[PDB]
Amino acid sequence: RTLIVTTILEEPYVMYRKSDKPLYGNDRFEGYCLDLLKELSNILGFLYDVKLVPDGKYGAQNDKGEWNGMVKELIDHRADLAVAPLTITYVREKVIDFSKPFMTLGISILYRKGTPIDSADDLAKQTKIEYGAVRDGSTMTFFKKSKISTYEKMWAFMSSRQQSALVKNSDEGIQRVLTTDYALLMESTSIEYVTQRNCNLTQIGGLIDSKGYGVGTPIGSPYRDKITIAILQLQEEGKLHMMKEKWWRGNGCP
Amino acid sequence: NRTLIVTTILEEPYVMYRKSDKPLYGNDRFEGYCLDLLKELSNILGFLYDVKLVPDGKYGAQNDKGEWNGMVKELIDHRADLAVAPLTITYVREKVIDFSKPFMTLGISILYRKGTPIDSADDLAKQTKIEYGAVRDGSTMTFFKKSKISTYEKMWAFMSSRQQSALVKNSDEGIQRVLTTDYALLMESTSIEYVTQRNCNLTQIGGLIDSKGYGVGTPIGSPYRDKITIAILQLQEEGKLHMMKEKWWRGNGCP
Ligand SMILES: O=C(O)C1=NO[C@H]2CN[C@H](C(=O)O)[C@@H]12
Ligand SMILES: O=C(O)C1=NO[C@H]2CN[C@H](C(=O)O)[C@@H]12
Ligand SMILES: [Cl-]
Ligand SMILES: [Cl-]
Repeated sequence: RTLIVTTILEEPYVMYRKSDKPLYGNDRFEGYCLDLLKELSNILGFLYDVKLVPDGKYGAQNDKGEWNGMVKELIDHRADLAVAPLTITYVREKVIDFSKPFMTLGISILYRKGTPIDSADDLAKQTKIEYGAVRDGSTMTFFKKSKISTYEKMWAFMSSRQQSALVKNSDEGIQRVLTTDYALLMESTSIEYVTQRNCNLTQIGGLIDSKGYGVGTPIGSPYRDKITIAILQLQEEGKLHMMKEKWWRGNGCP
Repeated sequence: NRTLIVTTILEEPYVMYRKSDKPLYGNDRFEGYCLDLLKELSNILGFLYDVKLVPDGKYGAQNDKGEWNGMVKELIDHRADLAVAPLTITYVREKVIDFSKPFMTLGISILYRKGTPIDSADDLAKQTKIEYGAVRDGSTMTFFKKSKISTYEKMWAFMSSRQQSALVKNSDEGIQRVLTTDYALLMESTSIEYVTQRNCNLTQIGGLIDSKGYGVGTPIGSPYRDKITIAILQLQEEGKLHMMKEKWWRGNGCP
Protein backbone atom coordinates (compact mmCIF):
# COMPACT_ATOMS: atom_id res chain seq x y z
CA ARG A 1 0.00 0.00 0.00
CA THR A 2 3.16 2.12 0.01
CA LEU A 3 4.00 3.11 -3.55
CA ILE A 4 7.56 3.23 -4.88
CA VAL A 5 8.13 6.52 -6.72
CA THR A 6 11.10 6.69 -9.08
CA THR A 7 12.50 10.16 -9.79
CA ILE A 8 15.66 12.03 -10.79
CA LEU A 9 17.62 15.06 -9.57
CA GLU A 10 16.78 18.17 -11.59
CA GLU A 11 16.25 21.78 -10.51
CA PRO A 12 13.69 22.83 -9.28
CA TYR A 13 11.75 19.58 -9.60
CA VAL A 14 13.75 17.34 -7.24
CA MET A 15 16.75 18.43 -5.18
CA TYR A 16 18.71 17.35 -2.13
CA ARG A 17 17.85 19.47 0.90
CA LYS A 18 20.73 21.52 2.24
CA SER A 19 21.08 20.16 5.76
CA ASP A 20 23.62 20.34 8.58
CA LYS A 21 22.77 16.73 9.55
CA PRO A 22 22.23 13.53 7.56
CA LEU A 23 18.72 13.11 6.15
CA TYR A 24 16.75 9.95 5.42
CA GLY A 25 13.81 8.94 3.25
CA ASN A 26 11.52 11.44 1.56
CA ASP A 27 12.92 14.05 3.96
CA ARG A 28 16.07 14.12 1.80
CA PHE A 29 14.40 15.87 -1.15
CA GLU A 30 12.50 19.06 -1.89
CA GLY A 31 11.11 20.76 -4.97
CA TYR A 32 8.14 21.03 -7.31
CA CYS A 33 7.80 17.26 -7.70
CA LEU A 34 7.83 16.62 -3.94
CA ASP A 35 5.07 19.18 -3.37
CA LEU A 36 3.16 17.57 -6.25
CA LEU A 37 3.59 14.11 -4.77
CA LYS A 38 2.40 15.48 -1.43
CA GLU A 39 -0.77 16.92 -2.97
CA LEU A 40 -1.44 13.74 -4.95
CA SER A 41 -1.01 11.58 -1.85
CA ASN A 42 -3.32 13.94 0.05
CA ILE A 43 -6.01 13.53 -2.62
CA LEU A 44 -5.72 9.79 -3.31
CA GLY A 45 -4.67 8.69 0.19
CA PHE A 46 -1.56 6.62 -0.52
CA LEU A 47 1.88 6.36 1.07
CA TYR A 48 4.98 6.78 -1.07
CA ASP A 49 8.70 5.98 -0.88
CA VAL A 50 10.90 8.14 -3.12
CA LYS A 51 13.76 6.27 -4.81
CA LEU A 52 16.24 7.91 -7.19
CA VAL A 53 16.49 6.11 -10.52
CA PRO A 54 19.78 4.14 -10.29
CA ASP A 55 21.27 5.02 -13.69
CA GLY A 56 20.24 8.69 -13.26
CA LYS A 57 18.45 8.91 -16.62
CA TYR A 58 14.93 9.75 -17.79
CA GLY A 59 14.42 7.13 -20.49
CA ALA A 60 15.51 6.48 -24.07
CA GLN A 61 15.99 3.65 -26.56
CA ASN A 62 19.28 2.42 -27.93
CA ASP A 63 19.87 0.95 -31.38
CA LYS A 64 18.74 -2.45 -30.05
CA GLY A 65 15.45 -1.06 -28.71
CA GLU A 66 16.19 -1.42 -24.98
CA TRP A 67 15.07 1.23 -22.50
CA ASN A 68 16.80 2.78 -19.49
CA GLY A 69 16.01 5.28 -16.74
CA MET A 70 12.67 5.85 -15.07
CA VAL A 71 10.87 4.45 -18.12
CA LYS A 72 12.65 1.11 -17.74
CA GLU A 73 12.00 1.25 -14.00
CA LEU A 74 8.28 1.42 -14.76
CA ILE A 75 8.37 -1.25 -17.48
CA ASP A 76 10.07 -3.64 -15.04
CA HIS A 77 7.58 -2.76 -12.26
CA ARG A 78 10.38 -1.63 -9.94
CA ALA A 79 8.40 1.57 -9.34
CA ASP A 80 4.71 2.45 -9.23
CA LEU A 81 4.96 6.13 -10.23
CA ALA A 82 7.55 8.39 -11.87
CA VAL A 83 7.13 11.94 -10.57
CA ALA A 84 9.62 14.02 -12.53
CA PRO A 85 9.77 16.42 -15.50
CA LEU A 86 9.19 13.34 -17.68
CA THR A 87 8.25 14.58 -21.13
CA ILE A 88 5.28 12.84 -22.74
CA THR A 89 6.52 11.59 -26.12
CA TYR A 90 5.23 9.23 -28.78
CA VAL A 91 7.88 6.54 -28.23
CA ARG A 92 7.55 6.58 -24.43
CA GLU A 93 3.74 6.46 -24.37
CA LYS A 94 3.87 3.12 -26.21
CA VAL A 95 5.79 1.42 -23.39
CA ILE A 96 4.36 3.15 -20.28
CA ASP A 97 1.05 4.75 -19.27
CA PHE A 98 1.36 8.51 -18.80
CA SER A 99 -1.06 10.59 -16.79
CA LYS A 100 -2.42 13.74 -18.36
CA PRO A 101 0.14 16.56 -18.21
CA PHE A 102 0.66 18.38 -14.93
CA MET A 103 2.69 21.03 -16.80
CA THR A 104 2.58 22.08 -20.46
CA LEU A 105 5.64 23.35 -22.31
CA GLY A 106 7.60 23.23 -25.55
CA ILE A 107 11.08 23.32 -27.03
CA SER A 108 12.64 26.77 -27.45
CA ILE A 109 16.08 28.41 -27.66
CA LEU A 110 18.31 29.48 -24.77
CA TYR A 111 20.83 32.14 -25.75
CA ARG A 112 22.61 35.24 -24.54
CA LYS A 113 20.93 38.64 -24.65
CA GLY A 114 21.46 41.39 -27.20
CA THR A 115 21.79 39.45 -30.46
CA PRO A 116 19.97 39.72 -33.80
CA ILE A 117 18.88 36.06 -33.58
CA ASP A 118 15.11 35.94 -33.15
CA SER A 119 14.05 32.46 -34.36
CA ALA A 120 15.24 28.93 -35.01
CA ASP A 121 15.29 29.79 -38.71
CA ASP A 122 17.97 32.41 -38.06
CA LEU A 123 20.06 29.63 -36.50
CA ALA A 124 19.46 27.13 -39.29
CA LYS A 125 20.61 29.66 -41.91
CA GLN A 126 24.10 30.23 -40.49
CA THR A 127 26.97 28.27 -38.95
CA LYS A 128 29.02 30.88 -37.07
CA ILE A 129 26.77 30.48 -34.02
CA GLU A 130 26.91 26.85 -32.92
CA TYR A 131 23.76 25.25 -31.52
CA GLY A 132 22.73 21.91 -30.12
CA ALA A 133 21.02 20.13 -27.25
CA VAL A 134 21.53 17.58 -24.48
CA ARG A 135 22.47 14.13 -25.75
CA ASP A 136 19.72 11.48 -25.86
CA GLY A 137 17.03 13.83 -24.53
CA SER A 138 13.53 14.23 -25.93
CA THR A 139 14.58 17.66 -27.21
CA MET A 140 17.37 16.08 -29.25
CA THR A 141 15.17 13.17 -30.38
CA PHE A 142 12.73 15.71 -31.80
CA PHE A 143 15.38 17.00 -34.21
CA LYS A 144 16.70 13.49 -34.88
CA LYS A 145 13.28 12.19 -35.93
CA SER A 146 11.80 15.39 -37.38
CA LYS A 147 10.98 15.55 -41.09
CA ILE A 148 10.59 19.34 -41.17
CA SER A 149 13.10 20.95 -43.52
CA THR A 150 14.43 23.53 -41.05
CA TYR A 151 14.74 21.02 -38.21
CA GLU A 152 16.36 18.52 -40.59
CA LYS A 153 19.03 21.12 -41.38
CA MET A 154 19.51 21.89 -37.68
CA TRP A 155 19.75 18.17 -36.90
CA ALA A 156 22.37 17.69 -39.62
CA PHE A 157 24.38 20.53 -38.08
CA MET A 158 24.10 19.06 -34.57
CA SER A 159 25.19 15.58 -35.69
CA SER A 160 28.17 16.64 -37.82
CA ARG A 161 31.66 16.52 -36.23
CA GLN A 162 30.92 13.41 -34.14
CA GLN A 163 28.06 15.17 -32.31
CA SER A 164 30.42 17.88 -31.02
CA ALA A 165 27.56 20.41 -30.80
CA LEU A 166 25.61 18.29 -28.29
CA VAL A 167 26.21 18.54 -24.55
CA LYS A 168 25.91 15.82 -21.93
CA ASN A 169 23.60 17.61 -19.46
CA SER A 170 21.78 20.90 -18.98
CA ASP A 171 24.45 22.45 -16.75
CA GLU A 172 27.17 21.88 -19.35
CA GLY A 173 24.98 23.44 -22.04
CA ILE A 174 24.21 26.51 -19.94
CA GLN A 175 27.91 27.03 -19.20
CA ARG A 176 28.60 26.66 -22.93
CA VAL A 177 26.07 29.43 -23.66
CA LEU A 178 27.56 31.66 -20.93
CA THR A 179 31.17 31.14 -22.04
CA THR A 180 31.07 30.73 -25.83
CA ASP A 181 28.97 31.50 -28.91
CA TYR A 182 26.43 28.72 -28.37
CA ALA A 183 22.63 28.42 -28.36
CA LEU A 184 21.01 25.59 -26.40
CA LEU A 185 17.81 23.95 -27.62
CA MET A 186 15.97 23.36 -24.37
CA GLU A 187 12.52 22.86 -22.89
CA SER A 188 10.69 26.08 -22.14
CA THR A 189 10.12 25.46 -18.42
CA SER A 190 13.84 25.01 -17.74
CA ILE A 191 14.48 28.15 -19.80
CA GLU A 192 12.05 30.07 -17.58
CA TYR A 193 13.90 28.79 -14.50
CA VAL A 194 17.31 29.78 -15.89
CA THR A 195 16.55 33.21 -17.34
CA GLN A 196 15.31 34.37 -13.92
CA ARG A 197 18.50 33.10 -12.22
CA ASN A 198 21.13 34.37 -14.68
CA CYS A 199 20.26 37.63 -16.41
CA ASN A 200 22.85 37.18 -19.18
CA LEU A 201 20.44 34.64 -20.69
CA THR A 202 17.11 34.87 -22.47
CA GLN A 203 14.75 32.84 -24.62
CA ILE A 204 15.01 33.25 -28.39
CA GLY A 205 11.84 32.74 -30.40
CA GLY A 206 8.74 30.94 -29.17
CA LEU A 207 7.89 27.26 -28.74
CA ILE A 208 8.65 25.00 -31.71
CA ASP A 209 6.39 22.22 -30.40
CA SER A 210 3.87 21.53 -27.65
CA LYS A 211 4.13 18.74 -25.08
CA GLY A 212 3.79 18.15 -21.36
CA TYR A 213 5.28 16.49 -18.32
CA GLY A 214 3.24 13.53 -17.11
CA VAL A 215 3.38 11.18 -14.17
CA GLY A 216 4.60 7.83 -15.46
CA THR A 217 3.06 4.50 -14.54
CA PRO A 218 3.49 0.99 -15.94
CA ILE A 219 1.05 -0.15 -18.61
CA GLY A 220 -2.23 -1.20 -17.02
CA SER A 221 -1.65 0.75 -13.82
CA PRO A 222 -4.90 1.39 -11.91
CA TYR A 223 -3.29 4.63 -10.63
CA ARG A 224 -2.85 6.33 -14.03
CA ASP A 225 -6.44 7.54 -14.31
CA LYS A 226 -6.73 8.39 -10.60
CA ILE A 227 -3.58 10.51 -10.90
CA THR A 228 -4.95 12.20 -14.02
CA ILE A 229 -8.12 13.11 -12.11
CA ALA A 230 -6.06 14.33 -9.15
CA ILE A 231 -3.92 16.52 -11.44
CA LEU A 232 -7.04 18.03 -13.00
CA GLN A 233 -8.47 18.74 -9.54
CA LEU A 234 -5.19 20.40 -8.54
CA GLN A 235 -5.17 22.47 -11.72
CA GLU A 236 -8.75 23.71 -11.30
CA GLU A 237 -8.07 24.70 -7.68
CA GLY A 238 -5.05 26.69 -8.87
CA LYS A 239 -2.63 24.67 -6.76
CA LEU A 240 -0.26 23.76 -9.60
CA HIS A 241 0.02 27.46 -10.39
CA MET A 242 0.93 28.17 -6.76
CA MET A 243 3.56 25.42 -6.79
CA LYS A 244 5.22 26.65 -9.99
CA GLU A 245 5.19 30.23 -8.67
CA LYS A 246 6.80 28.96 -5.46
CA TRP A 247 9.63 27.10 -7.18
CA TRP A 248 10.25 29.45 -10.15
CA ARG A 249 10.78 32.63 -8.08
CA GLY A 250 14.48 33.52 -8.11
CA ASN A 251 16.79 36.50 -8.47
CA GLY A 252 14.16 38.36 -10.51
CA CYS A 253 15.87 39.38 -13.72
CA PRO A 254 14.60 42.51 -15.52
CA ASN B 1 -14.11 -4.06 -39.49
CA ARG B 2 -16.74 -1.90 -37.79
CA THR B 3 -17.47 1.77 -38.46
CA LEU B 4 -17.09 3.86 -35.30
CA ILE B 5 -19.74 6.40 -34.32
CA VAL B 6 -18.26 9.86 -33.73
CA THR B 7 -20.46 12.30 -31.82
CA THR B 8 -19.70 15.96 -32.42
CA ILE B 9 -21.18 19.47 -32.39
CA LEU B 10 -21.39 22.48 -34.71
CA GLU B 11 -18.80 25.10 -33.74
CA GLU B 12 -16.51 27.32 -35.81
CA PRO B 13 -13.95 26.25 -37.06
CA TYR B 14 -14.11 22.76 -35.54
CA VAL B 15 -17.22 21.37 -37.28
CA MET B 16 -19.33 23.24 -39.82
CA TYR B 17 -21.85 22.60 -42.59
CA ARG B 18 -20.30 22.79 -46.05
CA LYS B 19 -21.62 25.25 -48.61
CA SER B 20 -22.93 23.18 -51.50
CA ASP B 21 -24.92 23.60 -54.70
CA LYS B 22 -26.28 20.08 -54.09
CA PRO B 23 -27.36 18.07 -51.04
CA LEU B 24 -24.56 16.27 -49.21
CA TYR B 25 -24.72 13.03 -47.24
CA GLY B 26 -22.64 11.37 -44.58
CA ASN B 27 -19.30 12.80 -43.52
CA ASP B 28 -19.27 14.84 -46.74
CA ARG B 29 -21.75 17.20 -45.06
CA PHE B 30 -19.16 18.66 -42.67
CA GLU B 31 -15.77 20.37 -42.72
CA GLY B 32 -13.44 21.93 -40.18
CA TYR B 33 -10.54 21.27 -37.81
CA CYS B 34 -12.18 18.20 -36.28
CA LEU B 35 -12.87 16.57 -39.66
CA ASP B 36 -9.23 16.96 -40.72
CA LEU B 37 -8.28 15.54 -37.32
CA LEU B 38 -10.53 12.52 -37.89
CA LYS B 39 -9.01 12.04 -41.35
CA GLU B 40 -5.45 11.95 -39.99
CA LEU B 41 -6.38 9.79 -36.98
CA SER B 42 -8.04 7.22 -39.23
CA ASN B 43 -5.04 7.41 -41.57
CA ILE B 44 -2.86 6.37 -38.62
CA LEU B 45 -5.17 3.87 -36.88
CA GLY B 46 -6.98 2.66 -40.01
CA PHE B 47 -10.58 2.84 -38.76
CA LEU B 48 -13.73 3.95 -40.55
CA TYR B 49 -15.85 6.64 -38.91
CA ASP B 50 -19.41 7.97 -39.13
CA VAL B 51 -20.01 11.52 -37.89
CA LYS B 52 -23.24 12.12 -35.94
CA LEU B 53 -24.28 15.49 -34.55
CA VAL B 54 -25.15 15.22 -30.85
CA PRO B 55 -28.99 15.46 -30.72
CA ASP B 56 -29.40 17.92 -27.82
CA GLY B 57 -26.61 20.15 -29.19
CA LYS B 58 -24.69 20.40 -25.91
CA TYR B 59 -21.15 19.56 -24.82
CA GLY B 60 -21.83 18.04 -21.40
CA ALA B 61 -22.97 19.19 -17.97
CA GLN B 62 -24.71 17.87 -14.86
CA ASN B 63 -28.22 18.61 -13.61
CA ASP B 64 -29.42 18.66 -9.99
CA LYS B 65 -29.67 14.86 -9.89
CA GLY B 66 -26.15 14.41 -11.30
CA GLU B 67 -27.24 13.14 -14.73
CA TRP B 68 -25.27 14.13 -17.80
CA ASN B 69 -26.25 15.43 -21.23
CA GLY B 70 -24.60 16.15 -24.58
CA MET B 71 -21.62 14.30 -26.01
CA VAL B 72 -20.63 13.16 -22.51
CA LYS B 73 -23.91 11.30 -22.03
CA GLU B 74 -23.63 9.97 -25.59
CA LEU B 75 -20.33 8.37 -24.58
CA ILE B 76 -21.59 7.13 -21.20
CA ASP B 77 -24.51 5.35 -22.90
CA HIS B 78 -22.21 3.94 -25.60
CA ARG B 79 -24.28 5.51 -28.35
CA ALA B 80 -20.93 6.79 -29.67
CA ASP B 81 -17.35 5.49 -29.69
CA LEU B 82 -15.47 8.80 -30.06
CA ALA B 83 -16.28 12.46 -29.44
CA VAL B 84 -14.17 14.71 -31.68
CA ALA B 85 -14.89 18.29 -30.60
CA PRO B 86 -13.43 21.16 -28.53
CA LEU B 87 -14.42 19.14 -25.46
CA THR B 88 -12.64 20.67 -22.47
CA ILE B 89 -10.96 18.17 -20.15
CA THR B 90 -12.36 18.83 -16.68
CA TYR B 91 -12.24 17.09 -13.31
CA VAL B 92 -15.93 16.14 -13.24
CA ARG B 93 -15.93 14.94 -16.86
CA GLU B 94 -12.76 12.84 -16.54
CA LYS B 95 -14.54 10.78 -13.86
CA VAL B 96 -17.34 9.69 -16.22
CA ILE B 97 -15.51 9.30 -19.57
CA ASP B 98 -12.00 8.42 -20.72
CA PHE B 99 -10.28 11.40 -22.33
CA SER B 100 -7.34 11.04 -24.64
CA LYS B 101 -4.40 13.32 -24.00
CA PRO B 102 -5.06 16.87 -25.24
CA PHE B 103 -4.76 17.53 -28.96
CA MET B 104 -4.85 21.28 -28.25
CA THR B 105 -3.85 23.14 -25.09
CA LEU B 106 -5.46 26.39 -24.03
CA GLY B 107 -6.85 28.30 -21.08
CA ILE B 108 -9.53 30.72 -20.01
CA SER B 109 -8.83 34.35 -20.89
CA ILE B 110 -10.68 37.59 -21.65
CA LEU B 111 -12.13 38.80 -24.97
CA TYR B 112 -12.53 42.58 -25.05
CA ARG B 113 -12.20 45.66 -27.24
CA LYS B 114 -8.78 47.21 -27.84
CA GLY B 115 -7.41 50.41 -26.36
CA THR B 116 -8.72 50.14 -22.81
CA PRO B 117 -6.94 50.33 -19.44
CA ILE B 118 -8.08 46.79 -18.57
CA ASP B 119 -5.06 44.46 -18.52
CA SER B 120 -6.11 41.57 -16.24
CA ALA B 121 -9.09 39.83 -14.70
CA ASP B 122 -8.26 41.73 -11.51
CA ASP B 123 -8.98 45.03 -13.28
CA LEU B 124 -12.44 43.63 -14.10
CA ALA B 125 -13.15 42.44 -10.56
CA LYS B 126 -12.16 45.91 -9.28
CA GLN B 127 -14.87 47.74 -11.24
CA THR B 128 -18.54 47.40 -12.20
CA LYS B 129 -19.06 49.83 -15.11
CA ILE B 130 -17.78 47.23 -17.59
CA GLU B 131 -20.06 44.20 -17.46
CA TYR B 132 -18.47 40.79 -17.93
CA GLY B 133 -19.55 37.17 -18.03
CA ALA B 134 -19.32 33.86 -19.85
CA VAL B 135 -21.33 31.26 -21.74
CA ARG B 136 -24.03 29.69 -19.59
CA ASP B 137 -23.39 26.20 -18.22
CA GLY B 138 -20.05 25.96 -20.00
CA SER B 139 -16.80 24.79 -18.47
CA THR B 140 -15.61 28.40 -18.35
CA MET B 141 -18.57 29.42 -16.19
CA THR B 142 -18.24 26.33 -13.98
CA PHE B 143 -14.63 27.37 -13.32
CA PHE B 144 -15.81 30.61 -11.69
CA LYS B 145 -18.77 28.89 -10.02
CA LYS B 146 -16.48 26.39 -8.26
CA SER B 147 -13.39 28.59 -7.83
CA LYS B 148 -12.29 29.39 -4.28
CA ILE B 149 -9.94 32.23 -5.33
CA SER B 150 -11.03 35.62 -4.02
CA THR B 151 -10.96 37.44 -7.36
CA TYR B 152 -12.81 34.70 -9.26
CA GLU B 153 -15.34 34.36 -6.44
CA LYS B 154 -16.09 38.07 -6.74
CA MET B 155 -16.33 37.73 -10.51
CA TRP B 156 -18.71 34.78 -10.13
CA ALA B 157 -20.94 36.81 -7.81
CA PHE B 158 -21.00 39.56 -10.43
CA MET B 159 -21.92 37.11 -13.21
CA SER B 160 -24.68 35.46 -11.17
CA SER B 161 -26.29 38.70 -9.94
CA ARG B 162 -29.48 39.93 -11.63
CA GLN B 163 -30.73 36.44 -12.55
CA GLN B 164 -27.48 35.77 -14.46
CA SER B 165 -27.93 38.81 -16.73
CA ALA B 166 -24.19 38.85 -17.53
CA LEU B 167 -24.18 35.33 -18.99
CA VAL B 168 -24.60 34.64 -22.70
CA LYS B 169 -26.36 31.72 -24.37
CA ASN B 170 -23.57 30.81 -26.81
CA SER B 171 -20.23 32.12 -28.04
CA ASP B 172 -21.62 33.95 -31.09
CA GLU B 173 -24.11 35.97 -29.04
CA GLY B 174 -21.34 36.88 -26.59
CA ILE B 175 -19.04 38.04 -29.40
CA GLN B 176 -21.81 40.23 -30.80
CA ARG B 177 -22.28 41.57 -27.28
CA VAL B 178 -18.59 42.57 -27.13
CA LEU B 179 -18.78 44.15 -30.60
CA THR B 180 -21.88 46.23 -29.78
CA THR B 181 -21.66 47.17 -26.09
CA ASP B 182 -19.12 47.64 -23.29
CA TYR B 183 -18.87 43.93 -22.52
CA ALA B 184 -15.97 41.55 -21.88
CA LEU B 185 -16.42 37.83 -22.53
CA LEU B 186 -14.55 35.24 -20.50
CA MET B 187 -13.72 32.69 -23.16
CA GLU B 188 -11.33 29.89 -24.01
CA SER B 189 -8.11 31.12 -25.58
CA THR B 190 -8.42 29.18 -28.85
CA SER B 191 -11.78 30.72 -29.69
CA ILE B 192 -10.36 34.14 -28.75
CA GLU B 193 -7.55 33.64 -31.27
CA TYR B 194 -10.22 32.71 -33.82
CA VAL B 195 -12.15 35.94 -33.13
CA THR B 196 -9.22 38.37 -32.91
CA GLN B 197 -8.01 37.21 -36.34
CA ARG B 198 -11.39 38.22 -37.81
CA ASN B 199 -12.31 41.28 -35.70
CA CYS B 200 -9.41 43.74 -35.49
CA ASN B 201 -11.11 45.96 -32.89
CA LEU B 202 -10.95 43.05 -30.42
CA THR B 203 -8.10 41.48 -28.48
CA GLN B 204 -7.27 39.16 -25.62
CA ILE B 205 -6.86 40.82 -22.22
CA GLY B 206 -4.37 39.35 -19.79
CA GLY B 207 -2.94 35.88 -20.09
CA LEU B 208 -4.49 32.51 -19.33
CA ILE B 209 -6.17 32.24 -15.93
CA ASP B 210 -5.94 28.43 -16.06
CA SER B 211 -4.56 25.61 -18.21
CA LYS B 212 -6.64 22.92 -19.91
CA GLY B 213 -6.91 21.05 -23.17
CA TYR B 214 -9.33 19.62 -25.70
CA GLY B 215 -9.33 15.83 -25.77
CA VAL B 216 -11.03 13.15 -27.81
CA GLY B 217 -13.69 11.61 -25.59
CA THR B 218 -14.31 7.88 -25.30
CA PRO B 219 -16.33 5.77 -22.86
CA ILE B 220 -14.58 4.52 -19.75
CA GLY B 221 -12.55 1.45 -20.64
CA SER B 222 -12.54 2.22 -24.35
CA PRO B 223 -9.74 0.30 -26.15
CA TYR B 224 -9.40 3.26 -28.55
CA ARG B 225 -8.37 5.86 -25.95
CA ASP B 226 -4.70 4.87 -25.71
CA LYS B 227 -4.25 4.38 -29.46
CA ILE B 228 -5.81 7.80 -30.08
CA THR B 229 -3.46 9.35 -27.51
CA ILE B 230 -0.50 7.80 -29.33
CA ALA B 231 -1.82 8.99 -32.69
CA ILE B 232 -2.24 12.53 -31.32
CA LEU B 233 1.33 12.56 -29.98
CA GLN B 234 2.59 11.31 -33.35
CA LEU B 235 0.64 14.10 -35.07
CA GLN B 236 2.03 16.75 -32.70
CA GLU B 237 5.66 15.74 -33.19
CA GLU B 238 5.26 15.72 -36.99
CA GLY B 239 3.72 19.20 -36.84
CA LYS B 240 0.38 18.07 -38.28
CA LEU B 241 -1.75 19.56 -35.48
CA HIS B 242 0.11 22.86 -35.81
CA MET B 243 -0.57 22.86 -39.57
CA MET B 244 -4.27 22.10 -39.04
CA LYS B 245 -4.72 24.87 -36.47
CA GLU B 246 -2.85 27.28 -38.73
CA LYS B 247 -5.09 26.20 -41.62
CA TRP B 248 -8.39 26.88 -39.88
CA TRP B 249 -7.43 29.80 -37.58
CA ARG B 250 -5.52 32.28 -39.73
CA GLY B 251 -8.28 34.24 -41.44
CA ASN B 252 -6.41 36.88 -43.42
CA GLY B 253 -4.69 39.53 -41.31
CA CYS B 254 -5.61 42.57 -39.26
CA PRO B 255 -3.71 45.67 -40.47
O1 LIG C 1 15.06 16.82 -23.37
C1 LIG C 1 15.07 17.76 -22.54
O2 LIG C 1 15.05 18.97 -22.86
C2 LIG C 1 15.11 17.41 -21.07
N1 LIG C 1 15.58 18.14 -20.14
O3 LIG C 1 15.45 17.47 -18.90
C3 LIG C 1 14.53 16.41 -19.09
C4 LIG C 1 13.11 16.90 -18.81
N2 LIG C 1 12.27 16.14 -19.75
C5 LIG C 1 13.08 15.75 -20.92
C6 LIG C 1 12.93 14.23 -21.18
O4 LIG C 1 12.07 13.56 -20.59
O5 LIG C 1 13.70 13.70 -22.01
C7 LIG C 1 14.56 16.10 -20.58
O1 LIG D 1 -16.56 27.07 -21.71
C1 LIG D 1 -16.26 27.47 -22.86
O2 LIG D 1 -15.57 28.49 -23.08
C2 LIG D 1 -16.77 26.68 -24.06
N1 LIG D 1 -16.93 27.16 -25.23
O3 LIG D 1 -17.41 26.15 -26.09
C3 LIG D 1 -17.12 24.91 -25.46
C4 LIG D 1 -15.67 24.51 -25.75
N2 LIG D 1 -15.26 23.78 -24.54
C5 LIG D 1 -16.10 24.21 -23.41
C6 LIG D 1 -16.81 22.98 -22.79
O4 LIG D 1 -16.37 21.83 -22.99
O5 LIG D 1 -17.82 23.18 -22.09
C7 LIG D 1 -17.14 25.22 -23.98
CL1 LIG E 1 -4.40 9.92 -21.02
CL1 LIG F 1 -17.12 20.53 -16.65
